Amino acid sequence: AEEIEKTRRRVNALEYMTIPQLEETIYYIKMKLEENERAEVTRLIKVKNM
Amino acid sequence: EYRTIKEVVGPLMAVEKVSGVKYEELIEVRMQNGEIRRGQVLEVQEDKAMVQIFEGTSGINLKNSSVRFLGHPLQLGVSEDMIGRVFDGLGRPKDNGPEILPEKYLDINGEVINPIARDYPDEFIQTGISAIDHLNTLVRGQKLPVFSGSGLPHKELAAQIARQATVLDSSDDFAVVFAAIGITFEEAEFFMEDFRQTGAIDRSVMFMNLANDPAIERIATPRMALTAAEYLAYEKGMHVLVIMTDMTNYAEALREISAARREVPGRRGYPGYLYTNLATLFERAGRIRGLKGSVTQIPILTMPEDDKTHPIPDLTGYITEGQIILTRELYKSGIQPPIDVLPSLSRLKDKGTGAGKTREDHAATMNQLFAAYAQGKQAKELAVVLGESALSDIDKIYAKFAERFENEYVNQGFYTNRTITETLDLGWELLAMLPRTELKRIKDDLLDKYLP
Amino acid sequence: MIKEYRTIKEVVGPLMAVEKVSGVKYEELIEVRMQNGEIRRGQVLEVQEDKAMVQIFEGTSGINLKNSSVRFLGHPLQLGVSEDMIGRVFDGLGRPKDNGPEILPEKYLDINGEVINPIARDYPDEFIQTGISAIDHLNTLVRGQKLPVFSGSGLPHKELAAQIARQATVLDSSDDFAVVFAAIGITFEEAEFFMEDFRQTGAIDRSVMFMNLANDPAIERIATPRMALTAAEYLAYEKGMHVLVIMTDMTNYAEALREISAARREVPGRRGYPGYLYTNLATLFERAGRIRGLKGSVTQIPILTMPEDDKTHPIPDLTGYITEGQIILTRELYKSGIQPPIDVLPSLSRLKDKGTGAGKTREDHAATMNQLFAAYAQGKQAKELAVVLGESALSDIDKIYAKFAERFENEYVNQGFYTNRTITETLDLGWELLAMLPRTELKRIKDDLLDKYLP
Amino acid sequence: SSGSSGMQIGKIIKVSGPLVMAENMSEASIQDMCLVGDLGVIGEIIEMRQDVASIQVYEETSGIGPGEPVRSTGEALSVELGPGIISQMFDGIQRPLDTFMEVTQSNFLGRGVQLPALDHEKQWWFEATIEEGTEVSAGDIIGYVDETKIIQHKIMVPNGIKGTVQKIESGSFTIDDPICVIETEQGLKELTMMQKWPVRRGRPIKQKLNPDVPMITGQRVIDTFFPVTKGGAAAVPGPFGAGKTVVQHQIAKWSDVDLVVYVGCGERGNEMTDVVNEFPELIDPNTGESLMERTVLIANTSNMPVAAREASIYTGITIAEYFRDMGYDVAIMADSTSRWAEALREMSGRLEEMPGDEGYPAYLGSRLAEYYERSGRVIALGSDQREGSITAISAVSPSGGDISEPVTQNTLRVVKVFWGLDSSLAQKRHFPSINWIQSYSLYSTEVGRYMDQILQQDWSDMVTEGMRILQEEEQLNEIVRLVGIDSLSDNDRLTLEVAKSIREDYLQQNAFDDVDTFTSREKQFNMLKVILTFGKEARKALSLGAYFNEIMEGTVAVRERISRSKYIPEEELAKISSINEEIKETIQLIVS
Repeated sequence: AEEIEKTRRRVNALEYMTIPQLEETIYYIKMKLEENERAEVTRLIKVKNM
Repeated sequence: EYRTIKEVVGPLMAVEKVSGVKYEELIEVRMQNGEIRRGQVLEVQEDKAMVQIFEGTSGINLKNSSVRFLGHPLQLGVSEDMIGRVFDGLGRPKDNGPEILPEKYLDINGEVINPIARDYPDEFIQTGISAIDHLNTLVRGQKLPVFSGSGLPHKELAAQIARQATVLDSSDDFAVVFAAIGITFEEAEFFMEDFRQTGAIDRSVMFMNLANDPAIERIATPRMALTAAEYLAYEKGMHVLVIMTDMTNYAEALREISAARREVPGRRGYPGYLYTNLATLFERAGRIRGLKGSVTQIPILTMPEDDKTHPIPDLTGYITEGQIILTRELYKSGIQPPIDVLPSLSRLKDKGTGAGKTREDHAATMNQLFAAYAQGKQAKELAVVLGESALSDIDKIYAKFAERFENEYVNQGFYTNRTITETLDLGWELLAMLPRTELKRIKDDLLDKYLP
Repeated sequence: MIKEYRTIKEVVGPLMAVEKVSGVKYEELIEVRMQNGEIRRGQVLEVQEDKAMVQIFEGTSGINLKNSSVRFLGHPLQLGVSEDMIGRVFDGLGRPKDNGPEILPEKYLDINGEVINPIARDYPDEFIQTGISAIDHLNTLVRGQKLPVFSGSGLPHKELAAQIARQATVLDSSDDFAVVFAAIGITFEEAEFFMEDFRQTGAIDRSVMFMNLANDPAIERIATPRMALTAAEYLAYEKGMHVLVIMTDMTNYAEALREISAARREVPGRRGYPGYLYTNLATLFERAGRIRGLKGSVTQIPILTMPEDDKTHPIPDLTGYITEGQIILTRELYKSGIQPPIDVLPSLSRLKDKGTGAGKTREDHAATMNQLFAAYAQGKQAKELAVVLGESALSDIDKIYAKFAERFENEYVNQGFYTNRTITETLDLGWELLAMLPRTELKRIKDDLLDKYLP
Repeated sequence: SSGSSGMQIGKIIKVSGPLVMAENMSEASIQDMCLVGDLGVIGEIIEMRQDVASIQVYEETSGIGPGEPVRSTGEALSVELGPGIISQMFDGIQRPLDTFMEVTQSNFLGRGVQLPALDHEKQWWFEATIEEGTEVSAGDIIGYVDETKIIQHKIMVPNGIKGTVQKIESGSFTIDDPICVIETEQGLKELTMMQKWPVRRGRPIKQKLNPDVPMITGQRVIDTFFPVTKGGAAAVPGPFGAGKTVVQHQIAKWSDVDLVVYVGCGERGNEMTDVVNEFPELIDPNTGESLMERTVLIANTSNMPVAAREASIYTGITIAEYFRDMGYDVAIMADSTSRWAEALREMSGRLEEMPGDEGYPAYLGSRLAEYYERSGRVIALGSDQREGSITAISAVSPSGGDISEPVTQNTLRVVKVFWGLDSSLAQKRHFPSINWIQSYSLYSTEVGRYMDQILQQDWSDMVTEGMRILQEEEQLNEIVRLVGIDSLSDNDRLTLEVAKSIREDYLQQNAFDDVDTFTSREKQFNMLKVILTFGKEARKALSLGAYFNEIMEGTVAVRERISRSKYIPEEELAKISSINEEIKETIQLIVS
């Protein structure tokens, strides 16, 4: 019974805490990355104009 | 008649040596081969004028093409004969009927209602949907969007609202203006046929814009619709319900134009002015003090990646008053329509409910059903985590309640028109399976009269 | 002769362009005589042909181009320095703000100063007891060091800065610190906290204050820290004082630079910040330390708030690349009730080696530091590994480290903003916490010290 | 020309959205207003290259082009300050919206329509306070006007004027009529009840003071855990549908301030409509005057001209400063400053400027900083040396609810109070949806002392403990999510129930309940004491060998009694504090 609860804890700790952390930490990074790519390209267009 | 086209760079065109040209003025380019392409002044300056042609600048000979300035913005010829007719995204007839004879032409951008002249939304619009009319009530003159996703039956729900929506105790004073933005041919035919199949065309005006149409015609479509909508409402005294879809397609079109004009990309690639641009549309809804009639808007959009934080649903949410949300959990469970009432909300519902508008038990049962369905849902999410033995006996019931609530109450089918009195009646039946001693939102006076 | 031109070509924001101009030098101080007779000082940013670009400190509000004139003073922005500045309070340009006597300048100084010859430098190694254990032991501040505080909005960095100033002293000496305080775009309450604190301790009579508040023109913030540092270097090297400089908020300074940068339509670096942010910041922070043969010294404690609490932001990242370490405050420790909320792990002092040890603090300073650091990192690791997997999920020796980490934060780091620990107390306290760990785990301390100090 | 000559007339050379370029403007100055085009739409000059001026138009520029005239007014963006301003609903540039509708005979906002902010033909009764032959300067009061039955409109000497009062007398006047003559060094200057002031320039004060006195909002979660002081500033950032409007409306209705300046900055038109209809129907039972008779409303909705958003913010704060100088405690509310910043970004694109953060102009931060620094507790100008305050309540609308965005972060750099609105709380019907874990107030320690002194009880100790319980709750909920609630010790299970009571019986508050909508300071105290008392009495009972399940099941009656204590009338306070004895004795019979 104790082994089940220890295992249950880790299943829950991973399913509710660890994975969702990863899931949109990823989502955050990918959108921050695309945010900057689009920022840099807008910079270079102005620099070409000047 | 200026034969002086200076530059052509992509979609943009510079016309020099002009006079009396205004900002956002509609233009007309006659090409060398007798073709006609309308356009719009983006930036007027000096003798020069930077215009954007709707159809594109392909095949145009600068030397032999002439440009005419029409001395007015993008306008819509309106009439009371528009009801029963199907137009394109620019007001042109597409339903092989007679050319409409406009009472007058109106700037599609319209004018802004003085807030001290603006009349607060009031009175009730029966949609025929229980999940809306009771918990999430559509008030006359309110903007209430549907937040959906790809593959979700928001087109079925749209058509269902379009033909079932009605005002009680009113004859032939209600109308639906349906605006289709950047949708496929087959998806447009679905709407058009269903409209004339149920006869809903006989009280509707349809502005249909396809996906392979110019992006400027796409961003112009809801403006064409709302112009005809306000005309019918404020100048003919009608209760107009405007249904628009897909607003995600609208925003993408705006993002395409924005990039075409070398504009600085805002958050997630969309224009920095997306909020404002959306506001100039959604705020066209409402009521005016001293005027019969109203403009009620239901914008429909798909949330990319089912992300409510995406600019398009997020900025819409900051503008509109409520939101009707469709979830894949309910759609995969065959709930029609798949409306999740928990994240859904209508801010003005109180102004369209209660005795004289609906029955006197509208408010109490709403609070009661919503609070109960919350416990039932959270009883279900407990049974899946800690098993069915972690549920007390009182939580037996809320679980079963929430299931019946979805399969009987929310799920009505895309072709079942429930009157509000039917809806409320069904509401009490579901509360009947709950012990009376736990209905603390509803007072004893209502319990003794309606509870079976 | 007064050089003045009535030929202003264009006015755009803080920038002004003057045409038909002669004999004007780069970085020259200028005065705009507006049509209403109001005087607005400025600075030549760029000179080409008969044209001059100038930045107006007070801005160009309500300026008429035709009826305005620009005077060129024939010298860079200077500060009238004097020992009479002690106890006085000035605004962002060094002008009196406390409504007191007129300062009679001993001499005038280019606020840009001059780079100290690296051979002329005297290596700073004099231990400053701050009273804060998280600093004095683990991130030791020495006299002449640039050691900034990395904070965030809503964090108690002003409390830390004031405590350091109240308790800073060297050992075996009756010396104190002349305090030069620079306020950069900070609010009134942020400023009055320091004002009231300096009065309740009498430090106000040992201090010089340059105040640029949040309602002051943003462009003034560029001159402001150079004013302070020019006052500091003067008092230190020409008046033999040990000067403690405190500048906040350094973030506001950087964002001022970017304003001018953006206005000039300069080629933007990251987040609009110019490509010369590192160099520009360095010319401030490198203005500190000791000089061979001179009795004075400059000790810089800049304060910046990390935007979005992210130290990979240009402002804190570049600062960290310049200054000699940093004291980072985390929001997590602040909520925990830690005073001061110092996170020792990402914190650093690059001048702690030669400042501590036998004759400076104690022979066991370096050893216990490295051992507390190692145990805390391991203990904090175990703490987070027990909050997510439970107390029973962790090794028996690691729970000890977890009990250590908690006790280390609540009893060692957390000491209060009005507590002055002697280095001897701090070190003895450190050994107290090492005692709760087995002797065999203390692998960074040699048996020499373990036998002598470990209880 | 042609034998005649008049004033300078500008000529449009370009129209690009809200940005208009006009040549032949050499006589004009920066920050000066001008009528643009045939229609003569309101515009402000922001840049000047030679005779060509960059103009920022606060109206629609559609149907305007080059060649049309431009006429400078010579003065900056000002507001009209004088009797007739209270209870009025202005636009972004202080044009009376009610008069607008009547003059134009239209329900819609046309353009190029000039309207004086105030009624210049309404007779007011001026009452002289000062005797003739007195030395005056900026700020000094020469007399007052009873604009409302409770608010005296104090006519004070304009800035830049100093001299001797030569002629003064009470009587009926308009705001154009000379009520007083001052003998200055320049000569004889006439003073009217009305004065103008540039909205972008802060109104002069003697000095700023520490905002140490807490404002009574009546909203328990605010007044207790995250208090705002008179002169303080609060940020209210949150996602859509978190009910920021209700929070702001509550602060408007129940704050112990003399005057409210509500600023609808680029938001829903309906919400401005809701104000003008509801506010005059909210009567103070004591004063007998409605909220609208101490409210100045500025409305520039989301679909109104964009540039006017910035103007609405400055119009508001300047009016707030005006009444502040009278010695009044004012509350300035901005809903929302996010749309103000979006207006800045809009122009910045047109000016072809270089962005700093997320497309916003590099000067955004300082724009905000200069705004909130205009608020605070001050000593007003004048020999009177009176004290007035301005309290700023600013809503922020961070995209996606992400508060890492520039406007929120730039605001949190200068203000000391952060009321973080939560969407998940909004869905869970938890109102006000203020995240008690994330939200903070840097006035909590100072208010804590003010409370402890005025109540003569350990209030700051009570707030600290209640808040400790709430944070401990969030730590326990993590564990419950992992191992289940069954594993928690009876002490930790008690903590969840005490915190639950804090959330449900104290933190939650219905703005639409006649009793719950407002909670007095002493009622707040009595409620919190009761809830905390339950925890202490129970926790000491557990040490006496009592179990959680018996204590819990044997307190259904009295825990419940705590739940309705929020609905207990202010007159009948004893019914709340009487629970303390009931709890203690109910616990005792369980211990046996």
